[PDB]
Amino acid sequence: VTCGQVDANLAPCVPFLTQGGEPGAACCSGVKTLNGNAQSPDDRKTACNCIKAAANRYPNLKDDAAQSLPSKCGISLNVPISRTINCDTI
Amino acid sequence: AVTCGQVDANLAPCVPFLTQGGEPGAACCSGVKTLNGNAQSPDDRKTACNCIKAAANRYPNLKDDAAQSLPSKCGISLNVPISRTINCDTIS
Repeated sequence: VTCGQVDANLAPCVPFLTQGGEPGAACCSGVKTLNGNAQSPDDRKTACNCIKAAANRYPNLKDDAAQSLPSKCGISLNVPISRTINCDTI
Repeated sequence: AVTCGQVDANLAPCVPFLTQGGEPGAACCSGVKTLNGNAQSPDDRKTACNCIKAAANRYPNLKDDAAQSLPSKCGISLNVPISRTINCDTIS
C-alpha cells in the first residue's frame, strides 16, 4: 500500500466527499479496491494514515458523506475516511 | 517500500532519544538508515512521512528539536522530515 495508490483509489470520491449526494459507481469501485488492499494490520495502518492525509487535503470535506460512504457503497470499510482518526487504534 | 509497521519498528529504538534527548544509540541510527534506504520513490517518501508523523504524535513528551536533529547526529541524510505537524503533501 502507498499513499499514491490510496489517492488514486479515492480520487473519484472527491465530488461526493466534498459536495454530498451519492458516491457513484467509480467511487465505490475505488474504495472497494482500497479496502481489499488494506487487509493485513500493517496495510490497514498504512492505508489509514494515507487516507487521513487525503481527507485533510480535500476542501470542505462533508463529514456526513465520509461517514455514509461505506453503507452507500455496501462495504465493511476497514479504514474509515476521517481527518482526525488515530490510526494506531486501527 | 515502506509500511507504517516498518516505520514503527525502525524508529522504536529512537524513542529514548526522541523523548529524553541525549544521543541516538546505534540501533536508532541503524533504523533511521534503513528507513532512508527503503523510501526510494517520491511515493515511498510521502507514505513514510505520514507514518513517521503518526509515530511522532504517538510518543509521550517527544522533543521536536531531537526529532529534527536525529539525522545529523546519526550522520545520515534522511530524505523525509520527522514531524508531528508536517503537511506531508509538501515534501518532494
